[PDB]
Amino acid sequence: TTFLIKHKASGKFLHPKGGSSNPANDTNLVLHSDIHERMYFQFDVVDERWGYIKHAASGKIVHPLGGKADPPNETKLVLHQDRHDRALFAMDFFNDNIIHKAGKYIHPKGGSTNPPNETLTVMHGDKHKAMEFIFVSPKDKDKRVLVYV
Amino acid sequence: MTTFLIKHKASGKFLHPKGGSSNPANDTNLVLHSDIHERMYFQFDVVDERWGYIKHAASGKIVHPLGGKADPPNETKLVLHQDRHDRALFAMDFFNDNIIHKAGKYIHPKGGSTNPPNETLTVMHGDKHKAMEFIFVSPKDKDKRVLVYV
Amino acid sequence: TTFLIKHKASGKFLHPKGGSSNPANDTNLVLHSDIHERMYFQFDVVDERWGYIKHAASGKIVHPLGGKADPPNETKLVLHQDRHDRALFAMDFFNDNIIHKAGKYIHPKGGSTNPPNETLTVMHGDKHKAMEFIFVSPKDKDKRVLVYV
Amino acid sequence: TTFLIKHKASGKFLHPKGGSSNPANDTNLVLHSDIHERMYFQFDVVDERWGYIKHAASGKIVHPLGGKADPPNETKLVLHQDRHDRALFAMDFFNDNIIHKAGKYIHPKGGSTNPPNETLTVMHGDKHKAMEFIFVSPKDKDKRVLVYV
Ligand SMILES: OC[C@H]1O[C@@H](O[C@@H]2[C@@H](CO)O[C@](O)(CO)[C@H]2O)[C@H](O)[C@@H](O)[C@H]1O
Ligand SMILES: OC[C@H]1O[C@@H](O[C@@H]2[C@@H](CO)O[C@](O)(CO)[C@H]2O)[C@H](O)[C@@H](O)[C@H]1O
Ligand SMILES: OC[C@H]1O[C@@H](O[C@@H]2[C@@H](CO)O[C@](O)(CO)[C@H]2O)[C@H](O)[C@@H](O)[C@H]1O
Ligand SMILES: OC[C@H]1O[C@@H](O[C@@H]2[C@@H](CO)O[C@](O)(CO)[C@H]2O)[C@H](O)[C@@H](O)[C@H]1O
Ligand SMILES: OC[C@H]1O[C@@H](O[C@@H]2[C@@H](CO)O[C@](O)(CO)[C@H]2O)[C@H](O)[C@@H](O)[C@H]1O
Ligand SMILES: OC[C@H]1O[C@@H](O[C@@H]2[C@@H](CO)O[C@](O)(CO)[C@H]2O)[C@H](O)[C@@H](O)[C@H]1O
Ligand SMILES: OC[C@H]1O[C@@H](O[C@@H]2[C@@H](CO)O[C@](O)(CO)[C@H]2O)[C@H](O)[C@@H](O)[C@H]1O
Ligand SMILES: OC[C@H]1O[C@@H](O[C@@H]2[C@@H](CO)O[C@](O)(CO)[C@H]2O)[C@H](O)[C@@H](O)[C@H]1O
Ligand SMILES: OC[C@H]1O[C@@H](O[C@@H]2[C@@H](CO)O[C@](O)(CO)[C@H]2O)[C@H](O)[C@@H](O)[C@H]1O
Ligand SMILES: OC[C@H]1O[C@@H](O[C@@H]2[C@@H](CO)O[C@](O)(CO)[C@H]2O)[C@H](O)[C@@H](O)[C@H]1O
Ligand SMILES: OC[C@H]1O[C@@H](O[C@@H]2[C@@H](CO)O[C@](O)(CO)[C@H]2O)[C@H](O)[C@@H](O)[C@H]1O
Ligand SMILES: OC[C@H]1O[C@@H](O[C@@H]2[C@@H](CO)O[C@](O)(CO)[C@H]2O)[C@H](O)[C@@H](O)[C@H]1O
Ligand SMILES: OC[C@H]1O[C@@H](O[C@@H]2[C@@H](CO)O[C@](O)(CO)[C@H]2O)[C@H](O)[C@@H](O)[C@H]1O
Ligand SMILES: OC[C@H]1O[C@@H](O[C@@H]2[C@@H](CO)O[C@](O)(CO)[C@H]2O)[C@H](O)[C@@H](O)[C@H]1O
Ligand SMILES: OC[C@H]1O[C@@H](O[C@@H]2[C@@H](CO)O[C@](O)(CO)[C@H]2O)[C@H](O)[C@@H](O)[C@H]1O
Ligand SMILES: OC[C@H]1O[C@@H](O[C@@H]2[C@@H](CO)O[C@](O)(CO)[C@H]2O)[C@H](O)[C@@H](O)[C@H]1O
Ligand code: NI
Repeated sequence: TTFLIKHKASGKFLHPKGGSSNPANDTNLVLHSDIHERMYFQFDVVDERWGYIKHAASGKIVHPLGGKADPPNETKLVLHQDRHDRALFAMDFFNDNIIHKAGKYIHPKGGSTNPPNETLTVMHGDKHKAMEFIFVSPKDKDKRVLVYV
Repeated sequence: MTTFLIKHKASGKFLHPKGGSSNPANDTNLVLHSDIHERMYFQFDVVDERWGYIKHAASGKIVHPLGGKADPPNETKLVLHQDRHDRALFAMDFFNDNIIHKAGKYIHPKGGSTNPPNETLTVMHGDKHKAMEFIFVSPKDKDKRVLVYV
Repeated sequence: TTFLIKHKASGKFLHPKGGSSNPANDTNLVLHSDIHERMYFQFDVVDERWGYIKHAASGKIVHPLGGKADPPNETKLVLHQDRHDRALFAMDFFNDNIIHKAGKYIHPKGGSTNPPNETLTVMHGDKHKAMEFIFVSPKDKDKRVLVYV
Repeated sequence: TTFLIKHKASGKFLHPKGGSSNPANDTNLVLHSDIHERMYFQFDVVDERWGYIKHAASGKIVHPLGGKADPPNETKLVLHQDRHDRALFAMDFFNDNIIHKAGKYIHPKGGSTNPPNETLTVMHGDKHKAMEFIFVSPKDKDKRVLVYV
């Protein structure tokens, strides 16, 4: 059920800022190269492709900060306990991205294919190699795993 | 695994075994037909992340390019066959709305029409366009997309 | 200045139906494998990429039948003497297609990559291998030529 | 025949570094917001879509530094007097980019959609909004002009 969200170009992973097992609400999601249980994710299916990206350790899920239905470019991604249909994402493992219900994608802030550790993540409509993500085994960061099962 | 219909997106016709038998013979052609019934239900058996077997639910037989070659050429017919091996691996791309073979070609209606008539055969072809799009829907509601990977 | 409009997948060319030096107004544009002076074309630049696709022998130009600004899918292509901005096209020699001012493309009617002789042409929004065209020398149908100079 | 090479996302233009009427061989090509006669370009057609990107004031043309047929990502763009088929580019005014004979594109170094003045340019194969260019009138930087005539 658990997987790592790996920035495709850099090999860094999605983390709660601070890497806590229980991040506070509205904790920013960053990219970091470390692997540990506090950066594992799960995907709770809600409606076919749509569901919640769940931080495994805490159970909080990925939100655009503020929870708007149509967040603008550069809206920061955070973890928050609330469940609602503005926190709906799809894990596009064919095109290798993470898309929000309103159509923008998870990006590293600043759009780099080699973002340093602690780089924030934001929503943005653009499509390029720096917004690509693959979903891999916690025991083997190079083995893709099916997030939907 | 979830049961679903394979619906040609532009026309609304569905993937069927030729003749619509509950136990198609090996190498029975896969065709498009407008009817819905239990003998055109499919399932998807995951083998390796995105890759798996497109399984005819009534018979247990799975989708093959005729002849089972690793890299089948354009116009290779799709058929049902009991054998399981890695040349019968497909992925159900429900984001781009197609069915892609392990070697990179897609399931097409033979002739590539967006309105193929009943009994039109299906073939492998590398082209991507409107006429090779498929969506995966509920046997109870042909307009409701369902998740085939669980 | 003169070039052939070659259906990229089949090698057939754009012709006035009947192959006449002076096609009547609203004569259909068809695909035919023959080469001769009555299927030569020119391009009259009007505004950067936009211009008139001119039948060389007659001076008539390519119109969507009826001259509408936003012709629907399957609108037939014809030759007509009139000049106006609803007959504006662009010769996209990078993506290999012919695009109308309102954004649809010249297609073989029926969308075949191997259309028979006398197949009509129509406007259609779809993009695929059967709507591709390249622009070649009247003396060598495999030598691309610049239509904008 | 003369035009400005405008970075589409930022509005900055291609310049010879230092802005000289006679840049020395292997002078870097940079982006800068100024307009003046020493950043005007022309395009000398050689083979259909392929030609030389000519600095109007000096007559030198755009090269990948070193003039190799298949330059790698991050090869700097410069001006050089020599004319040969490794300095062949095409001005894709449909997809809005500048492509080299071997298939890579002119990029701002660093791939920003808002590169600051003096940012160098390099070859890179990636396609995204930061490598888009449009070609405009020296008298009106928003009016696209046909570079091929
Ligand atoms: O931001 C994610 C990263 O957080 C690190 O944890 C921080 C340590 C450094 O280890 O110092 C603190 O700031 C205060 O205790 C931690 O929050 C993790 O070590 C990284 O693995 C990573 O998760
Ligand atoms: O950050 C994700 C969370 O955003 C909340 O929205 C904020 C509310 C608190 O409700 O106060 C604001 O800061 C100003 O209106 C909101 O942006 C949502 O209520 C949460 O459900 C969650 O999406
Ligand atoms: O293949 C079409 C698919 O469109 C999805 O919805 C799109 C959203 C994502 O929520 O972004 C857009 O592109 C712009 O609003 C939507 O069209 C559907 O959820 C899928 O079921 C599917 O129809
Ligand atoms: O934050 C995500 C976005 O980052 C952009 O990259 C910034 C460029 C704009 O190209 O200018 C900077 O601010 C400094 O170079 C970049 O950090 C991307 O262009 C967007 O596509 C998007 O990823
Ligand atoms: O090819 C798929 C279709 O097969 C039909 O079954 C054929 C009937 C028509 O009912 O006549 C035969 O050719 C001889 O019995 C059948 O094989 C199904 O009725 C359709 O639902 C469809 O499955
Ligand atoms: O059509 C799918 C099946 O094709 C078989 O391959 C055929 C063999 C039988 O082995 O006889 C031929 O017709 C001539 O070599 C093959 O095309 C596969 O063995 C099956 O596993 C299956 O893929
Ligand atoms: O896009 C990356 C993915 O590529 C898949 O392999 C592709 C095969 C499908 O097996 O079709 C090609 O396009 C033709 O070569 C392959 O690139 C992988 O199975 C995926 O894991 C993934 O890496
Ligand atoms: O069989 C699938 C393929 O069908 C092609 O369509 C045929 C065209 C060629 O375009 O000529 C015909 O034979 C008669 O018009 C078509 O049936 C598609 O071009 C291919 O993309 C593919 O779908
Ligand atoms: O439709 C374009 C084609 O028209 C042919 O001309 C017709 C001849 C056949 O030669 O018989 C007519 O229908 C009556 O005279 C002609 O209009 C051309 O020969 C072809 O080259 C082609 O242009
Ligand atoms: O077919 C191209 C031509 O279409 C004409 O439009 C037709 C008018 C004539 O004005 O009468 C109709 O048949 C019915 O309204 C029109 O479709 C244009 O006037 C021509 O300029 C030309 O575009
Ligand atoms: O890529 C931008 C270009 O768009 C052209 O306008 C497009 C028309 C053609 O007029 O077809 C559309 O796609 C329909 O919406 C237009 O966006 C401009 O003529 C070009 O100058 C250029 O801006
Ligand atoms: O007329 C141009 C259009 O032709 C379509 O092709 C027709 C298909 C629909 O797919 O059904 C037929 O009528 C018979 O097979 C085809 O002639 C294309 O799909 C369109 O893209 C367009 O080219
Ligand atoms: O690099 C392109 C820019 O060059 C500037 O010229 C430099 C001036 C600043 O005016 O100071 C120097 O570094 C030393 O003389 C110049 O090389 C141009 O003024 C800009 O218009 C621009 O071309
Ligand atoms: O920078 C563009 C120029 O590159 C030259 O190639 C360099 C020669 C100088 O002739 O010496 C080197 O530095 C060592 O091999 C070359 O990289 C070309 O000769 C010029 O034609 C021009 O392309
Ligand atoms: O439509 C295909 C075109 O290919 C061009 O050449 C391509 C070059 C750019 O020169 O980069 C590639 O993509 C890989 O090297 C080439 O295929 C031709 O110049 C065009 O005439 C045209 O054939
Ligand atoms: O030099 C042109 C290339 O710039 C890349 O951007 C660099 C990113 C990686 O995206 O890491 C940096 O070095 C610092 O953030 C960027 O300058 C682009 O990704 C390439 O597409 C290309 O444009
Ligand atoms: Ni794939």
